[PDB]
Amino acid sequence: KKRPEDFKFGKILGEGSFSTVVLARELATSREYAIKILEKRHIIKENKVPYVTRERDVMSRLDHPFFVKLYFTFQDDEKLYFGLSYAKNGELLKYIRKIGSFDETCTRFYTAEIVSALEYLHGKGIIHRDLKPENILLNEDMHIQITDFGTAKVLSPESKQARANSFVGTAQYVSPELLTEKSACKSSDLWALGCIIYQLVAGLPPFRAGNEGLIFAKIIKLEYDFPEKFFPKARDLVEKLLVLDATKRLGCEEMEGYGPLKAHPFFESVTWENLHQQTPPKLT
Ligand SMILES: Nc1ncnc2c1ncn2[C@@H]1O[C@H](COP(=O)(O)OP(=O)(O)OP(=O)(O)O)[C@@H](O)[C@H]1O
Ligand SMILES: O=C(O)C[C@@H](Cc1nc2cc(Cl)cc(Cl)c2[nH]1)c1ccc(Cl)cc1
Ligand SMILES: O=C(O)C[C@H](Cc1nc2cc(Cl)cc(Cl)c2[nH]1)c1ccc(Cl)cc1
Ligand SMILES: [Cl-]
Ligand SMILES: [Cl-]
Ligand SMILES: [Cl-]
Ligand SMILES: [Cl-]
Ligand SMILES: [Cl-]
Ligand SMILES: [Mg+2]
Repeated sequence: KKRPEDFKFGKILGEGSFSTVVLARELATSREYAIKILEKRHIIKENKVPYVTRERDVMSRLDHPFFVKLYFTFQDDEKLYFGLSYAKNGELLKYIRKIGSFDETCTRFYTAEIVSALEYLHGKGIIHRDLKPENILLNEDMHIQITDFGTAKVLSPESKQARANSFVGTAQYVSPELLTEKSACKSSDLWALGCIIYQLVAGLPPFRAGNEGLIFAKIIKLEYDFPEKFFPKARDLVEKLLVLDATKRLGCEEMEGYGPLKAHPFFESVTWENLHQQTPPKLT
C-alpha cells in the first residue's frame, strides 16, 4: 500500500467541485501519475460517498488503452487518493475551442477511437452517462483517454439490467430518454457520441442554448440542424445516432450492436484492430 510521502507532488492539473488532480512522481520508481485527491470531510458532508465508491468500482474493472487507468488507491486521516494514468495533453474540449472545426480525417480518427472505447465499455455492461469532450483526455501520443466514471453505471448481468434510474450527465449531451422516461441505457452513450461527432465539425454541440432548461426543451424535440459543408458521411452518421427512439440508434443492442456501426461508410478507411498503435493525424 502506497502513502502520500511516497510521492513528490508537482503542479495541479485541475480542480473539480469536490476533488483536486495533481501531477506526481513516485520516488521509488520515478513514474508519473495524475493523483486525484478528495477531502474526506467534504465527501461525507456533501453526500459524495456513493460517487467515490462508484468511481473506484467502475475504474477497477477497466483494462483498455482508451481509458484512464486506475493503478492504486490509498488514504490518510484527511484524504482519499486515486492514482491514475497521466494524460499529458489534457481535455479534447480545449482543442475544439482552439481550432473550431476538425477536418474529416481528424474527426474520423477521434470518432473511431471513441466508438472503439464504447464498444469495449458496453461489452462489459457499463454505461458512461456523461460522455463529453471535457471527459475525453489525450495522452502524450494524442490517443484518447476517457475519464470521469463516478457517474458511470455497472448494469447487472444477474437481472439482465438494461436501464438505470440515476439522473446524471451534462445538459448539452444528455439523452432524450433520460429527460422523458427518466432512465438511461447503453444507447444513451450513443446519443452523446452523435453530439460529439457533430461538435468536432461544427465547433458547438447540436442542441444550443444558454442554460440547461432551454437545452432540455430542444433535445426532446430533436431541434437542431447542420451547418454548411458538414462532411456528408459524417452527417449521415450523426442522423443515425441522434434519434429520439433509443432502440433505433446505430450501434445500440436492438440494432444489433457495434458491427453495423463500425461498418458505416464514414469509417470505410478505418482499420479497427490495433487502433491504439496507429499514429494519430495532427490536429494543428
Ligand atoms: N488522468 C488525468 N490526467 C490529466 N489530467 C486530468 C486527469 N484526470 C483529471 N484531470 C484534470 O483534472 C480536472 C478535474 O478532474 P476531476 O475528475 O477531479 O473533477 P471534474 O470531474 O473535472 O470536476 P466535477 O467533479 O466538478 O465535474 C479535469 O478537468 C481534468 O482536466
Ligand atoms: O481500498 C481502500 O484503499 C480504502 C477504500 C475505502 C474507503 N474509505 C473511505 C473513507 C471515506 Cl471518509 C469516504 C470513502 Cl468514499 C471511503 N472509501 C478507498 C480508499 C481510497 C479511495 Cl480514493 C476510495 C476507497
Ligand atoms: O462546448 C463547450 O463547452 C466549449 C466552448 C464554449 C461553449 N460551449 C457551448 C455550448 C452550447 Cl450548446 C452553446 C454555446 Cl453558445 C457554447 N459555448 C466553445 C466555444 C467556442 C468553440 Cl468554436 C468551441 C467550444
Ligand atoms: Cl490547444
Ligand atoms: Cl442533465
Ligand atoms: Cl428508456
Ligand atoms: Cl453515408
Ligand atoms: Cl483498439
Ligand atoms: Mg470527474
